[PDB]
Amino acid sequence: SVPSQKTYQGSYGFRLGFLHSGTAKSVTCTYSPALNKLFCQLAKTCPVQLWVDSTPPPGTRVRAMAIYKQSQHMTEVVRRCPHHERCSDSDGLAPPQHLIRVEGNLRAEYLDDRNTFRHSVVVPCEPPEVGSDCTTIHYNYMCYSSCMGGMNRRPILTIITLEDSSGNLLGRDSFEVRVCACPGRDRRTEEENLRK
Ligand SMILES: CCN(CC)C1CCN(Cc2cc(C#CCOc3ccccc3)cc(I)c2O)CC1
Ligand SMILES: [Zn+2]
Repeated sequence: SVPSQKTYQGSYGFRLGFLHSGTAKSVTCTYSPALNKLFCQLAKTCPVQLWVDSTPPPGTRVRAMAIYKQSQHMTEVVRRCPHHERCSDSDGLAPPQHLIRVEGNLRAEYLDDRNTFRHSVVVPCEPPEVGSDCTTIHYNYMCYSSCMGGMNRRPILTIITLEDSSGNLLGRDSFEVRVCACPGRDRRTEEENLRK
């Protein structure tokens, strides 16, 4: 089955936010609002903001999952390729098969769904650091979009869900991802293709 990707702010007014990192050739992570698409280098830090209008209950969690964007591929589980799943770049918590990791959160949990076989990573939803207006999660993507035997050039979406302590839906947002060598150039290219 295919998880829903419908944007849903829910009772707490949940939505994501992204930094404005620009498109210099050296940039390692950059988000395009026009494309709703994050471009990032392999295994590099991707800051994703969580914004709410009101405080969700203690025990609320935030889950990330990848799916293929194209209709003809949506039913296939997104996983790391046969090379990367074996490169022993473990952080001690993430299964080596999982495309999406949360970086630097000891409370991260990784799920292999018993029915759909899909992978996800979930962390507690926490209030912002003192002085801040939103909470930031740092994600890593552990294969290139081009990895043979993995994503194999097929575009993916990351779905972020706000969940209660039982796993029930409280909110949902999503964005496309391209993991590539030169996120700055690729964002510029794709934005120009869109303008054309
Ligand atoms: C005054 C401005 N107004 C927005 C208009 C508020 C700003 C303050 N924020 C608080 C806030 C809580 C949370 C959370 C949580 C669950 O854990 C809890 C742990 C302990 C206690 C409660 C919850 C996540 C986020 I992201 C977040 O912004 C809520 C919105
Ligand atoms: Zn790979």
